[PDB]
Amino acid sequence: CRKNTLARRKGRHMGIGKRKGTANARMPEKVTWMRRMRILRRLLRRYRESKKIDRHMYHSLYLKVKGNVFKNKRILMEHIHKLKADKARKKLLADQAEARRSKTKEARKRREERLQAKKE
Amino acid sequence: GRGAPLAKVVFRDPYRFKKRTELFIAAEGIHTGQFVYCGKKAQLNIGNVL
Amino acid sequence: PRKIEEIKDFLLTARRKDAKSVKIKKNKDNVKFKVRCSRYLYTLVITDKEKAEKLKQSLPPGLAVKELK
Amino acid sequence: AKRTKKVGIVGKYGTRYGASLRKMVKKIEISQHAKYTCSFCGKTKMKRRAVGIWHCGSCMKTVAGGAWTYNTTSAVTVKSAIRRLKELKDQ
Amino acid sequence: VQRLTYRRRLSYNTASNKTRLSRTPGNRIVYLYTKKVGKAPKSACGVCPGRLRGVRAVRPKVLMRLSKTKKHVSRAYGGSMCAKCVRDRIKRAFLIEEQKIVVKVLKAQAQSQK
RNA sequence: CCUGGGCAGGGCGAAGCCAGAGGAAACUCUGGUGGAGGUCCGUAGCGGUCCUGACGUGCAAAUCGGUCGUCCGACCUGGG
RNA sequence: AGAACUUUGAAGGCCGAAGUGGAGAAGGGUUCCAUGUGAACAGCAGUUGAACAUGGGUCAGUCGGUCCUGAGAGAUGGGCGAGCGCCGUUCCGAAGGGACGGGCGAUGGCCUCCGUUGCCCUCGGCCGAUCGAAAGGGAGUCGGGUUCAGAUCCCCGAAUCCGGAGUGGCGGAGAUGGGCGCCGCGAGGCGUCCAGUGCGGUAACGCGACCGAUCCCGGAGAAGCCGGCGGGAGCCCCGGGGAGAGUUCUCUUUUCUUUGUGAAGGGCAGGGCGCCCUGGAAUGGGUUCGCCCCGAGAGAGGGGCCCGUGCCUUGGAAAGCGUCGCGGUUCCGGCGGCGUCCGGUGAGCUCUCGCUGGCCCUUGAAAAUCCGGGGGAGAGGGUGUAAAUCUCGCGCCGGGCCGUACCCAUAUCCGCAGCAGGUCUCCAAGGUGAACAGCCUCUGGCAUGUUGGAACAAUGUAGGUAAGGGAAGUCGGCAAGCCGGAUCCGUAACUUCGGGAUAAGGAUUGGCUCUAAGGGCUGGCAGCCGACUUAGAACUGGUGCGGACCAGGGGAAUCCGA
Ligand SMILES: [Mg+2]
Ligand SMILES: [Mg+2]
Ligand SMILES: [Mg+2]
Ligand SMILES: [Mg+2]
Ligand SMILES: [Mg+2]
Ligand SMILES: [Mg+2]
Ligand SMILES: [Mg+2]
Ligand SMILES: [Mg+2]
Ligand SMILES: [Mg+2]
Ligand SMILES: [Mg+2]
Ligand SMILES: [Mg+2]
Ligand SMILES: [Mg+2]
Ligand SMILES: [Mg+2]
Ligand SMILES: [Mg+2]
Ligand SMILES: [Mg+2]
Ligand SMILES: [Mg+2]
Ligand SMILES: [Mg+2]
Ligand SMILES: [Mg+2]
Ligand SMILES: [Mg+2]
Ligand SMILES: [Mg+2]
Ligand SMILES: [Mg+2]
Ligand SMILES: [Mg+2]
Ligand SMILES: [Mg+2]
Ligand SMILES: [Mg+2]
Ligand SMILES: [Mg+2]
Ligand SMILES: [Mg+2]
Ligand SMILES: [Mg+2]
Ligand SMILES: [Mg+2]
Ligand SMILES: [Mg+2]
Ligand SMILES: [Mg+2]
Ligand SMILES: [Mg+2]
Ligand SMILES: [Mg+2]
Ligand SMILES: [Mg+2]
Ligand SMILES: [Mg+2]
Ligand SMILES: [Mg+2]
Ligand SMILES: [Mg+2]
Ligand SMILES: [Mg+2]
Ligand SMILES: [Mg+2]
Ligand SMILES: [Mg+2]
Ligand SMILES: [Mg+2]
Ligand SMILES: [Mg+2]
Ligand SMILES: [Mg+2]
Ligand SMILES: [Mg+2]
Ligand SMILES: [Mg+2]
Ligand SMILES: [Mg+2]
Ligand SMILES: [Mg+2]
Ligand SMILES: [Mg+2]
Ligand SMILES: [Mg+2]
Ligand SMILES: [Zn+2]
Repeated sequence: CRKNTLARRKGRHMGIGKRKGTANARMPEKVTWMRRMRILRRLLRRYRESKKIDRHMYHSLYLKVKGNVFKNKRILMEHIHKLKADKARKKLLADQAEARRSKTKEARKRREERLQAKKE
Repeated sequence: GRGAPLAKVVFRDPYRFKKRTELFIAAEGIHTGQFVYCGKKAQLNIGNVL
Repeated sequence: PRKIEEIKDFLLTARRKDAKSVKIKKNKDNVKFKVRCSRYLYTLVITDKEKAEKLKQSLPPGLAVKELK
Repeated sequence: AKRTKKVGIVGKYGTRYGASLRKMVKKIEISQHAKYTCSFCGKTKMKRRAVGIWHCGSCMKTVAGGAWTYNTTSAVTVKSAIRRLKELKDQ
Repeated sequence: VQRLTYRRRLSYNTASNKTRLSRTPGNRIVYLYTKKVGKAPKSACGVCPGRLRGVRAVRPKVLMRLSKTKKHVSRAYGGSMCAKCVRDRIKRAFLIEEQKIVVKVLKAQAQSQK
C-alpha cells in the first residue's frame, strides 16, 4: 500500500487506461473553481491590506477574477504588475503636463502682479 | 386546502381587559400593521368590514 | 468537584463540620488535599512541599486523615 | 451566454407537456419568481410566500398580494373604484 | 474500527435519540446521549426576527435551575423585547400621546372660537 | 388520517449572476458560474418482462438463478 | 465401551463492515446458565443440542411505562328507540366545590405568637368527564470492577433533578448612609431629622441575591424536503519516539497491536449574530461556491451577547491499558518498575452544529409543563434597632409501583417443521476502484447449511468452448454472444427548439523514467513546508494494455398509448 501510494505520489499508475470514472468524478470542476478562485481572491486581499492595490482597482480585478479571465496566480500577479506599470506612466505624464501648466500659470500670475505694481 | 390567505387580526375587548384574536379572510392589498376598522360608521377603505 | 485556590478557604472548609474525609495525595510535582464534605469534593492542589508540611501541621487533629499510597 | 432561446425558465421541464402550455406557464413562472419593489422600505425584497402572500425581507411587513403578481390589474381597478366611491358625494 | 452500540432500548434514530460519541477513561469509545438544544426567546410578533440577547438558551425545565440574572435583561421589557422594540414603543407612546394633547387643545380652541 | 425511519455514486446542464466581443441603436454572440427536474445509467429498497429456465408428491398450498422496470419521488415502510 | 460430526492445538477456506459481526422494537416465554443421562425427539450419529431430569438467574429518583395530547374512541346533559340500547361531543345543560384579600364566630398548640373550621363580600370561557404513542412532547448518571447466568440497576468513586422546612438550620444580600448641635487634640461617642424593596457600563448588556396578588401579553415546547459551504468530534493516512511479537535463503532504521480522560463546575480557543457606539461612502464600495449588503448607515476602528459536544484544570491515575519481574495451595477488583509520547495534512467517510439558497394552487400538529415582561392591589423595621423576601452559597430528609435473562434469526418470531419464503432499525475498517458497486484482506463469527465413502455411464440441472457459413432452424434473433469504463475528434432525419445523443463512426489505454503547471507560512522581492490532479516527452515488453471484476449492440421504419 505504501509503495503504491508513493508511486501515485510520483505520478505512476495514472494513465488513460486506468481511469474508470469521469473527470468531474476524479477531480470536481466545482472544487477546482473553489480552490482557484479562493486563492486568486485572497492574494488580492494580501496585496490590498499591505501595500499593493488600492481601493478602486481592487473591485475591478475582483470582478475580473469572478469572471473566467485570470487562469492562475502567476498571470494574476503579472497583470497586477502591468496595471501598476501603466498607472505609473499615466501619473508621470500627467505630472509633467501639470508641471508645465503650473509654471506657465505661475509666470502669468507673477507678470500680472508686476503689471499691477506698474498700474498702482 | 385554501388558496386564499388567512389574516390574523387581534382586537380589544371593550368589556373585560383582554386582547381577542380572530381570523379574517385577507383582502387584497392589506399589510401587517394596517388598522382594520369595523362597525357601522367606519370609513370605507379596503379591508374594513361594515 | 470544586478546586479551591486560596489556602485559608480550604482551611476554613476543613474546619467546617460535616466533612468526614480528608485525603492526602503526594505526586512527583505537587500534592493534592481532598475534602469529601457532602456530595462535593474539594481539592487544594499546591506545589510547595514546605507549605504542604506546614498545612499538615496546621491541620485539625480531631478529623481523620487518609493518605493515598 | 444565451444557452436557451425559447424555453427560458421552463427548460427545467424539458420535452413534456406541450409548447402552448409551456408558453402560458413561462410568463407566470417569471412573475412568481421575480423580485418586486417593496412599497414600504423601497427595496426589491418581495419574495413569494404561499399563494397570495408576499413578504419583504427588510422591515418584515407581510402583504397580501395577487396569486402570481404583486398586484392584479383587476384589483387595481377595484382599488380605483373604491376610492372613487369613497370621495364621490361623501359616501 | 470499534463499532459501537446503543445503551437504551431505543433502536430507531428518532428526534429524542440525538446523540454523540465520546471516549471513556478506560480506553473505550462509548455512545453518549445529548440533550436537545434549547433556543433563546425571540421577537414579540412583528419586528425583525432574531433571538433575544443575554438569555441562557436552555429548556424551560432548565429555566427552573436558571436564576434571575441569566433569564432577563435589567431593562423593563427585558426578556420580551430586543430593545429596538423598547426604543420604538417609548417614542411611539410619547409622540402619539403628545399629538393627542395637541388635537385636544386644538378642539378646545375650536370650541372657544366657535 | 396521525406519528416516526430511509433512499451509494456518476450523465444531461434551467432560471439568476460575472467577464469579454460586435453594432449607430434595437439587440446579438462567446467563456465561466449556478445547481433546476413527477430528468438519464445504476446500488440498497419496491415490483415482476423473458428464458413460457429450475423445481412442479418442490425449500415453498407461488419459491429460486440469470435477464429485468423504477430508484427525490404519483417513492418504500414500522406503530396507532 | 464406542468419533467423518464433541473439545483443544495446527493447516487450508468462507461470510469481508449493505456480514454468516456487535445490539434492539414486535413476536417467543425459560428457550438464558451450570450439572448429570443419552431409551424418546435432532430426518445418519453423538460423549453434542433449543431433548430429558435437577438447581439457579432479571436488583433503577436520573432506561422506559406511568404525565400530556395527535388521528380518533367515548359517558353524563339532550334526542331517538318495542328493546339490549343507538346518535352526538358542544349541540337544547343551574355542567367551576377552587382561590387572593377583608370582616365575624369557635377550637387547638408555649393563648407570646400562630394553625384549622363555619358564614358573607369579591375574583375565576371549561373550547367541556375520561382514554389514546415502550419510535411524538417529556427535568435529571456517568467512569471502573463484579458472576457459570446482571448491568447506566449490584460494589467503589464522582454528579444531577424534583418536593419538604411551622419554634421560620448556617451564612450572604436586603444593610446600615448623609446632615445639624455638644464633648473630646484626635480616633470616636451622644441628642435629633431624613433616606435606604441592589449596583455599574453612553451603549449592546454584566454581577452572588434583587418584595410581588387577581389580571393581561409574549416566548419555549413547536416543526417539511433538497442543494451547497464552513467549524467541531470519531474513524482512516504519513513522519519520529517508547513497549511487545513476526521474517532474515538475501535485503529491509523493516512489518503487526497499542500510545487515556466520563457526567458535572471554572478558564481559554473556534464558530455565529438581522447586537451596540464612533463614523459618513459615488471614481461606488465590502464580501460568497452561489449569492447577498449598504444613506432605514457600507468599509474601518472599538465593544457586547450565544453555542462552546474543542483544549487545560478538580474529577484523574490511587483506577484502566501495554510490558517485565516477585510472594500466597487458594482466598486478596495481589506487590514493585517503566511507558501510556511529539507533530503534519486532507475534493477522505459518518455524526453534529451554524450560515445561506431553492422547491409549493403541497406551508409542513397540538397539549401537558416552564419562564420572562407590563401592571403596584398589598406587606414589613422604622431607628443608632433590625425586619418583610431571595430565582445566591451551603446543610438535612425522601423519591412509591411495574419491565429489566435470552433469540431478534438460512435454528429461540410467523408459515403444521432446525422450511432457499416473509418481518421494522443503529454502528461501520484497509486496498483497487467515481462509488455503501464487484473482488481480495483486518476486528469479529462459521463449518458449507437435515449425511459420509468409491467411480466419473446414459439422461438431466447450472458454466464454458468449438474449423467454415452467419439466422439458411424456429410462428418469431427464443436463448446465447458482440459494443460496454475512461480520454480526444465528430455527430444525421425530425422537432413542442428543450431534445434525439453515451446518435452513428474513428484513435489511445500496460510498465518504468523524467519535464511543466495548479499552493501554504515568515522578513522590509527573498527564504522554509506539503496534497493529488492534468498535460507533454523518452525507453521497453511476443500489438500487449477497462488485461480479473465493474459493463449501453446499433440503425431505418409502421400501429397504439403523449
Ligand atoms: Mg459545473
Ligand atoms: Mg420517547
Ligand atoms: Mg425520473
Ligand atoms: Mg434516453
Ligand atoms: Mg434503458
Ligand atoms: Mg413476485
Ligand atoms: Mg422472478
Ligand atoms: Mg416456466
Ligand atoms: Mg421432477
Ligand atoms: Mg435493475
Ligand atoms: Mg439494468
Ligand atoms: Mg430511471
Ligand atoms: Mg459435513
Ligand atoms: Mg476441529
Ligand atoms: Mg447485521
Ligand atoms: Mg442453552
Ligand atoms: Mg437421528
Ligand atoms: Mg454429558
Ligand atoms: Mg425441558
Ligand atoms: Mg444508586
Ligand atoms: Mg425516564
Ligand atoms: Mg356513543
Ligand atoms: Mg342521556
Ligand atoms: Mg393519558
Ligand atoms: Mg447480558
Ligand atoms: Mg459501567
Ligand atoms: Mg431543591
Ligand atoms: Mg463538515
Ligand atoms: Mg476534522
Ligand atoms: Mg466537560
Ligand atoms: Mg439484556
Ligand atoms: Mg428461515
Ligand atoms: Mg429469510
Ligand atoms: Mg477506503
Ligand atoms: Mg483512488
Ligand atoms: Mg449506513
Ligand atoms: Mg438450517
Ligand atoms: Mg463456430
Ligand atoms: Mg471460428
Ligand atoms: Mg456476417
Ligand atoms: Mg439475410
Ligand atoms: Mg415462419
Ligand atoms: Mg434474450
Ligand atoms: Mg468469441
Ligand atoms: Mg435517412
Ligand atoms: Mg434515437
Ligand atoms: Mg400511414
Ligand atoms: Mg404509457
Ligand atoms: Zn420591506
